[PDB]
Amino acid sequence: HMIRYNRDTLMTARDTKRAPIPDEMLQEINRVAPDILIA
Amino acid sequence: TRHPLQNRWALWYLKADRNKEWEDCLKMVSLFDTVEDFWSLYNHIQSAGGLNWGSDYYLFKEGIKPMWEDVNNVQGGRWLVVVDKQKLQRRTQLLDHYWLELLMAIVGEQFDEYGDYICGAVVNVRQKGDKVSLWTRDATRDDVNLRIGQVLKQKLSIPDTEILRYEVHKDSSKPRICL
Repeated sequence: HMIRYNRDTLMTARDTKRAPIPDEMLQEINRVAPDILIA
Repeated sequence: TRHPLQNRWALWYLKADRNKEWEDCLKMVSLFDTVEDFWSLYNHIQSAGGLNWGSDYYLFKEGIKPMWEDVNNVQGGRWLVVVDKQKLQRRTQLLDHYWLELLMAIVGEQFDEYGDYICGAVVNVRQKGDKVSLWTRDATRDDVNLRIGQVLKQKLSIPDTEILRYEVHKDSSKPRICL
C-alpha cells in the first residue's frame, strides 16, 4: 500500500532524466509565477 | 517513464511584495504526482537559495491549504530548522541542501510509517535567517512527531548539537518537543 522512493532512486531519476517539462506545467508556471521560471 | 508518488503534492509560491498582504502574494504554482513531474518542476523554478528575501515556497498535499488554520493543520504543528549561523554562499548552500533533502524525503515517503501525518513543508527566505519547517497533522501524537523529527535530522544531516523545536500551531496564536 506504500509507494516509497529513497534518495538514491530519486537522484538517479533526476540525473538520467531526458524528457522535457510537460507544456501544461510550463504554461501554468508562466501564468501564475513567471518570475521564478528557469529555462 | 512513470514513477507515481504515494501522494499528489501542490507547490505554492509566496512572492515578496511589500505593498500586499500574505493572502494576496500566494500562488499555487503546480500540482504533481510523479517523480518525473517532481523533477520537471523543481528543475524549472528558482531554488530556495535563488529567491528574493521575503519569499516562501510551500509544498503541501493536494487539498491542504498552506496555513495553520486549515482543518488538516489546525491541531498540528511544525518541526523548525533555522539557517542563520553560516554566511553568504555557505548559508545559501545549506539552505538549498535542507530544502531539497526535505522535499525528497517527503515525496519519497521516507518518514517510516507516519506519512499520513505529514502535511507539508515550508521554506521562508529571510535576510535574518532562513527557516525550513516540516508540518504535521496532530500535535498530540508525540510518538509520531518524535520519529518524524529524528528522520528529519537524519535526512538533513542536522547535528545532534543543533536542537530542533516542534511548535504547536495553536500556541502561536515554548516548544512541545526539542530534539
